[PDB]
Amino acid sequence: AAAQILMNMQGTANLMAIPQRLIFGAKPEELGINAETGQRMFDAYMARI
Amino acid sequence: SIDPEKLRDQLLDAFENKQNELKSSKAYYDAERRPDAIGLAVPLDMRKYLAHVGYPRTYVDAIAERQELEGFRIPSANGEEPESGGENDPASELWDWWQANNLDIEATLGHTDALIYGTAYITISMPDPEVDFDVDPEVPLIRVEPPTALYAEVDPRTRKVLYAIRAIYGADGNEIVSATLYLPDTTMTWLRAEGEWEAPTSTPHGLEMVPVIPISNRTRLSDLYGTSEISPELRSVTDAAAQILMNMQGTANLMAIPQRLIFGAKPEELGINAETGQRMFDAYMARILAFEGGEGAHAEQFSAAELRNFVDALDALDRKAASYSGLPPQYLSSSSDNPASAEAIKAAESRLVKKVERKNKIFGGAWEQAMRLAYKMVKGGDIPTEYYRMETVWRDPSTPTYAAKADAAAKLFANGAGLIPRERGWVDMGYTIVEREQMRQWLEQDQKQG
Amino acid sequence: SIDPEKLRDQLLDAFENKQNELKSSKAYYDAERRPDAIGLAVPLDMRKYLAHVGYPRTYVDAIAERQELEGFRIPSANGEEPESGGENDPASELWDWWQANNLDIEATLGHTDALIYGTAYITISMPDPEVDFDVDPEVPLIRVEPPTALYAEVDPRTRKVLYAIRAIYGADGNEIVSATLYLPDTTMTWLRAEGEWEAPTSTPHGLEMVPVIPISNRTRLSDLYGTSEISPELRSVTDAAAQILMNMQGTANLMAIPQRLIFGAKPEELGINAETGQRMFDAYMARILAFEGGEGAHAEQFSAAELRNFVDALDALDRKAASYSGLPPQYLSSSSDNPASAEAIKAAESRLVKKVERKNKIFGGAWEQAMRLAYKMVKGGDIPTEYYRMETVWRDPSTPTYAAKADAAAKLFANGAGLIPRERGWVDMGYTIVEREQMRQWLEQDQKQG
Repeated sequence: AAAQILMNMQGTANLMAIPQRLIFGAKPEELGINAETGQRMFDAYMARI
Repeated sequence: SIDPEKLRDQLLDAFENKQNELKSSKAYYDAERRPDAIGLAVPLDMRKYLAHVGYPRTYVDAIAERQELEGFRIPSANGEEPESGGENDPASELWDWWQANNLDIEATLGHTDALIYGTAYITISMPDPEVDFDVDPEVPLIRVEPPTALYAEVDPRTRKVLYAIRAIYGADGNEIVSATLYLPDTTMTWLRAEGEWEAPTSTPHGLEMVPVIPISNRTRLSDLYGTSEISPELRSVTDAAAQILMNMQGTANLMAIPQRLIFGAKPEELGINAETGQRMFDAYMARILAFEGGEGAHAEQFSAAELRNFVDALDALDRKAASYSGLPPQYLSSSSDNPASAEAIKAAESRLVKKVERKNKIFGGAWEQAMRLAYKMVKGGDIPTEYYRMETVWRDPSTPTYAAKADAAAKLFANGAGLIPRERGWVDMGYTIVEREQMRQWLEQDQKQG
Repeated sequence: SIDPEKLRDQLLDAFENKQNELKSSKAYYDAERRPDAIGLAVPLDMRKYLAHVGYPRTYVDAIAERQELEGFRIPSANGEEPESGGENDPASELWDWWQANNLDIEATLGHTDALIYGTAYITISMPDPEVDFDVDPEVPLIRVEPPTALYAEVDPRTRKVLYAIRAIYGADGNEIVSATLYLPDTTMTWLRAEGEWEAPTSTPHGLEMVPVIPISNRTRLSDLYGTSEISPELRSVTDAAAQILMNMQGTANLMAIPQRLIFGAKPEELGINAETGQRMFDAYMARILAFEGGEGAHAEQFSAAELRNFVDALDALDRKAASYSGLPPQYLSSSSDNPASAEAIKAAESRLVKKVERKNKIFGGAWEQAMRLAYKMVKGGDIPTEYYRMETVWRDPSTPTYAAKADAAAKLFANGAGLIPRERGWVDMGYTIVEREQMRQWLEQDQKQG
């Protein structure tokens, strides 16, 4: 029983212990997604609005 | 009979495949990049920032650190005297060879090799003054070899070694620079190896017995080769804790800060330079930003991640790692409380001290078996039967509590009138075999006075 | 046999190759800038503000400062001097040379470099009155040298040094000013290596051994050459802490305060100067700003980032650095549970104290051999066999607790009617071998007066 709880808890930290961030209404083309890859590079540093 | 040049190659291939198991245990005691430790949430360009964890090293140290040998006890000869002391007793003879070889250094290393890898090898050999020019030439050379250098076939029936090989590498390419075979009645060494072999430098010996004795970390009958002490439970808790550190560190680099956003604003109204996609916000405190209404615009932020939502999981894995190892709770920093009193200390390490008292017996068996062999080497004849009954004497592996030992022992002895003979009090105080053999003189030098 | 001019060039190449490794572990104890320490969330200019973390400095200091040698034991051929007579005995003979060379100063540093880089060397010489001064001409000149200035190759089979080179740089000139090559048959030195490379001064010596011996931090028999005490395990947490600390230090400049916004009127209607994009909000404390507020205007703010999200992660990493190093929990400031009891101190010290006793043994094994070489060099004959049985005596690394030992010792001795001889009372009370042999004189003065 404790083996199962430990394994779920460990897996949760790999997948689910982090908030997941969504944007609605935004057209992928207006956000400038590179359409053959599906990504664009968010430069993350400090307070960039 | 068996071909010794066949045995050379056959055992060398047996050893060289065996080393691959040992690398999987080395990789916990010193922190290599284990593949299972990588925290999966960290993005691929940050996966190089490895988190390392000290549980396996801490556990192997805390056991092998407490162990120390005081001396050898051989039971009394004809008429059964209390000790044969001062008259070159077999206890002081075996302890002389132990001192003269610095085995008080080489054993405390070699026991860690026996814990990490599950085995270590005691080689017993005649001095060769024409080859090693800085040892006492009267004393048998006893030296400890790690399982990354010596290998032995053990007979599963009698548990004697059948034969054993030793090999070593002399170059950065790790080509063998020499190899040595130990056989029931001889040893052979090839002075160069792995192609271009030299002639076998040879030596017969008087024994029926192969001159290598294995220390092995046994924990059951069967299991006879012994095991790493870094058990599968502690391995899995080490790897699980490493993963959670990587995801927690990679969280701090990405999500400890709330990501600020604006919706409904045309970037060209905000004055974004279209080439860079950027505008230089003026950053100083208490600036108020002004915006035009745009679409009917508004601001919003993604939250930070709560970093402590990993920390209140690591605070579980420390308590697991404590319970699966039996360290005192404070060694893995798993308590706000700490031992206030002598009895709280004696209770808190009650697991670890018995783990160590168990290891003292299991390695004691190998050190007796080594010294009985060293006697047959140097004294040449068959062994006198009291040696089959010898015992290693180890330190008390607990933390010393001298004030609570002293006002107990003094109260038992009560100036000779009390419950114990004088020199039982000396061994309750933990004075070693040598310390007690010395105090007979100082006591006599005080007994001259009045 | 071997070309000495060749061997000098060859060993300078081998010596420089070692510095490429040592530059990586130096950088943790000196806390130079490291690639892994930079806080990734901090912008490309603010990455100048490094955040050096002191765990390696702390952990090596807290070992190297506990260590102290206090004498030598040489178990005599049995007689009226079992260990000493008080003058003209082997124990005094070595302690004279230890004092005359100030090795109490030098070897305290030598252990530090040996823990940082993983090894350091003892070089033993006769003094030359044509070259060296302020040393007693009849004692052997003993120096300890770090691996940043000396390299020694080991025969892997015998585990003894084959040859070694001391390489001295011209300080800021970044060039070798002199080099000295030690052989089993001789030393040899090329007194200048800047401008023209000068001819060698040889000096023969009577030993079979080469006159250098390594101190090594060898934790385990498989570590055939010494290894740094600043383990990969502790390096990872040192660098991980620096990232968290630097991400906090960036956040405390940009993000610790809310950012205020207004979404209503156009800049010209807000009275903003159109050229500069600013107005002087005359913000003395009580004043109310008023706005015409067209098209359903509103004001709002992005939150401050909660800096305690990073503090929770620094507290977690401090609990880890305590657990890996085995320092007392107070030395990391990791928890406030100050051990306010005589026995609770022994508990909190227990793992650091015991670790230091193992470093004392492993370095004591080298300091024995340095004195065996020094005696063999000075007296010329092969050494009396009791020097192969020598033992270094080290000061107890536990914090004094003088009053707890004091009551205990007096309770045991009981004005001479007690359990132990007076002399053992002094040993357990922790006075050094020099204090013991000095204190005997005052006891004779007191008894002679009555």
